[PDB]
Amino acid sequence: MDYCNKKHTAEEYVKISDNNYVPFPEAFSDGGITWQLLHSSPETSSWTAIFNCPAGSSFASHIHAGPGEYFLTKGKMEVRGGEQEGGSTAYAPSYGFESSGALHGKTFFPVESQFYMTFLGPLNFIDDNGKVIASIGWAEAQGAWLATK
Amino acid sequence: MDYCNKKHTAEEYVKISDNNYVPFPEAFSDGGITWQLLHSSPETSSWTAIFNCPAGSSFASHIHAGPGEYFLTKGKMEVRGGEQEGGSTAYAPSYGFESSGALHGKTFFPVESQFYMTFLGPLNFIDDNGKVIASIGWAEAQGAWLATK
Amino acid sequence: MDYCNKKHTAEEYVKISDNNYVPFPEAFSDGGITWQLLHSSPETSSWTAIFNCPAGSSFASHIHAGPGEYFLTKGKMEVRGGEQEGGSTAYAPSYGFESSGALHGKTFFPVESQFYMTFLGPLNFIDDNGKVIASIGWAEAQGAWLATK
Amino acid sequence: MDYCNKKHTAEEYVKISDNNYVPFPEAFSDGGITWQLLHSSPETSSWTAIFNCPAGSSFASHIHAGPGEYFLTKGKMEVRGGEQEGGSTAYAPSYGFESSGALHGKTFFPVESQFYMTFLGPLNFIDDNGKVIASIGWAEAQGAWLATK
Ligand SMILES: [Zn+2]
Ligand SMILES: [Zn+2]
Ligand SMILES: [Zn+2]
Ligand SMILES: [Zn+2]
Repeated sequence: MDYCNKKHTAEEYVKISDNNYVPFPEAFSDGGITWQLLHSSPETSSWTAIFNCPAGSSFASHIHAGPGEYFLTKGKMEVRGGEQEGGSTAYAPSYGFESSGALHGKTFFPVESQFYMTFLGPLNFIDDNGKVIASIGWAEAQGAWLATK
Repeated sequence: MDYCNKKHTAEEYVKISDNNYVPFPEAFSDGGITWQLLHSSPETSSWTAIFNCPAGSSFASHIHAGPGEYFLTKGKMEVRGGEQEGGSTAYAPSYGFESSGALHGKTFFPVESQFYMTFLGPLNFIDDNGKVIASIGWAEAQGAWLATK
Repeated sequence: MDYCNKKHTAEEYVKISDNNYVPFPEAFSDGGITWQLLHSSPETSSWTAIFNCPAGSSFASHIHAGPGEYFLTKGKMEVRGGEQEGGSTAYAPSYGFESSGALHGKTFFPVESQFYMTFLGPLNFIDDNGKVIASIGWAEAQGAWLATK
Repeated sequence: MDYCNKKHTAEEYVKISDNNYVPFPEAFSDGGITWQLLHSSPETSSWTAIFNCPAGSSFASHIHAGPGEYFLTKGKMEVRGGEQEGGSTAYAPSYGFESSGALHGKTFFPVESQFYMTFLGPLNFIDDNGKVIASIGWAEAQGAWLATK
């Protein structure tokens, strides 16, 4: 009924160890992709993670509901079809801004790579007809991360 | 490629006139709900709108992907089942913060009401088996607004 | 050093009573402006409030660090100098989007007014030479609110 | 005035080359810190950059108006005084969430390092008494970047 007093949000520190990477859900990827969830902002709805991708691996088709920013630290990544199809081809080290609405039918890694990314909102994985089969946000990502970890 | 130079985003002013309220899609509501899209932030993925709701009207079942804030200027609104079912019943004038993940089965207006609201991210409308039949973000809302208007 | 588990953020409901409006700080306004702080998002850094402005009142000079959106429910408001000086003159009911960087030397109310507003980030109040004398965000706003009521 | 139509925000790709690192302003750091601005969101108020910091270098005293997230790819970094003073001592590779209100009196790099970071809102640099002497956001950061091209 009344204004809710708030306290300063706690700062966080997460050491990234090779030992903590786990298999990324097979339902949403191809190839032995592994990852780590690094942070969730339940109030903002943003989340951050890091990924290791083998040569020839990819992610299932999805649309970004909000802006996402990536930092490719190792390898090469083809987004939105790669440069050969009007999209972008990233070489490490590099950065990218993938806006709200960005369609990623098959983000592909031709070489063993690694990339860090922050997402605002969910990733809507779609079927061959463009219908949403699953809306994956911080909560769904955290559920999967802890279910495997 | 290279860093993209940016300029100051333009400020906006929108007069709210009775003449511009249009019928809200029948697929996602019941009763003669009318509305007006006021602003869309394509970079942030946030959007803002105002609604006029007849007595007995409601919205179809949906989940808030991100935080949303409402200012009920007139009437009464039963959110998350209303006070009688553990949720809240807003009485004008009042404010509300509905967080990311909030499930709104049938937001109901017992009396003729009006409310202003800002949304971060999309509203995922679901069927009786939990499946997301439509992810409505700034882009989808603008499309429905301009198509009807 | 490890990932921090998060839980769904709590929803909020705030009844706005005429009895809870208190005097806005005299150092940052002129005339007899009264207000109420409605919500703070310590994680996002956004905050929301509502103001009652007497005829002839105004706010001290400031720059918006981030985007702010207002809903003028009563009266008239001159922002950025008003229409007569390249800015905007708002008439109730109306909406407005004031972007990051917006300079508000003396937001003025020629007539008794009222407006609701959401802010992302702080408002940097500046002196006549443009030097920042106070950066007011959700924390500073909550501090002033709890100290007066 | 009426609703302003919007279109999908353009995706971006930026190659991080050593050709682009330039000296960071000496008025806000000590040591030979170099950097690259990667992205500015004028609508959202967020911005992103990457820094190369020599052993013994540091940043001038500041407070984060909003949340910031970093990825330390090389070296070591002491934040909020280091674990020695109730803060954190980050070792590459590691991640950190520095919330709104975070006080960074003298972020220090004992060894040659590198870190990528996203900021929401400005960094308020303060004098010895705690007075804001400079509010640096995307616009101020872009100005410094373009100037020292
Ligand atoms: Zn994607
Ligand atoms: Zn809802
Ligand atoms: Zn202002
Ligand atoms: Zn800092």
